[PDB]
Amino acid sequence: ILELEAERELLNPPPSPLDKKFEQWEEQQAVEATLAAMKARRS
Amino acid sequence: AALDRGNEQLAREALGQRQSYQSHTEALGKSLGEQRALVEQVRGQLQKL
Amino acid sequence: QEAPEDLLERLLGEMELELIELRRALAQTIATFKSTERQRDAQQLIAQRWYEKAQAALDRGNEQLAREALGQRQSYQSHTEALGKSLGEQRALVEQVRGQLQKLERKYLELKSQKNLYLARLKSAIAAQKIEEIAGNLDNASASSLFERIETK
Amino acid sequence: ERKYLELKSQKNLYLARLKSAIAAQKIEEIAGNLDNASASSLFERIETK
Amino acid sequence: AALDRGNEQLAREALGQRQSYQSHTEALGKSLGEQRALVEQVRGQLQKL
Repeated sequence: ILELEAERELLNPPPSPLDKKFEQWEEQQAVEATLAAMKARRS
Repeated sequence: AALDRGNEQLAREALGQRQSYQSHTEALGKSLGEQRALVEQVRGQLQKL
Repeated sequence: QEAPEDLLERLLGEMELELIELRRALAQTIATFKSTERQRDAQQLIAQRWYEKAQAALDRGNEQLAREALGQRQSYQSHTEALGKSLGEQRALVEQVRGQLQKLERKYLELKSQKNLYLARLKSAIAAQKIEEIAGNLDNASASSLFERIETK
Repeated sequence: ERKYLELKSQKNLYLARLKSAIAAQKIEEIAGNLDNASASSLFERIETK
Repeated sequence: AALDRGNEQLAREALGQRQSYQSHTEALGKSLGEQRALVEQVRGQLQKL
């Protein structure tokens, strides 16, 4: 199983943590920024 | 309605849940706009022909 | 000699075979790497349990039981440290080789682009003279073979 | 018993590295055959043709 | 957007990441401009012929 599983990962290059951070942080910006309007507009 | 009554915790989860489709939404919206020119382009191809 | 232009496909066809062969080979490397990672985890756990058995051992002022366990425990620790160093070592090599292929992969595809281009230019040139050689055969200065011959006839 | 199993682990590792290296030159030897400096066998020959 | 909010560290990595393609970009852009004359040149070759 380990033999097969790793091979699939090779053919599916996982993204770098930078995009993970950017996506995660941008999600933090997105969630808060999207929420920022909510807490302000729907105050 | 989630954040009403000062219960933002419920709203927090929903909006985070909501964008899950938004990410999908934007991907499609761009794609559909793309296809319009091609279908537009080909129509004149036949019409001219 | 065989037309080297034909070999381009055979050579690159020969080229492609090794990439996957490397591809499978590299994955085999990682599978071993993970296996060792798991194996270390078990050994530290039994030491962790021995640590937990030793943890409760000295309670109630019964250190004699704890004495044996901890001496027993390190038996795996000695093994533990040996593996931990080894696994850290292998990471750079697997890291190193990946860039080796990754860099190579770009090169092959990048290289492959020019192949057809010269082939295209080659087909352009080959006929470029074939078309014109007959033109000189009808250039009409007796450098041609028929036109003046026809004229003389 | 520990020694044999412990020894056996490294076997494939060198084999793996061996397979890495064997192709490492096989891939590149042809690269020099197309390095395009007349060190290659065809590219400049094609260019001259 | 990276350097916004005074978070330049994120921007630092991206731009360094970005040029990786720029180096590739410039290489291609020069190459494509080169090919245009040749395809242009050959067309007149046939057209004249």
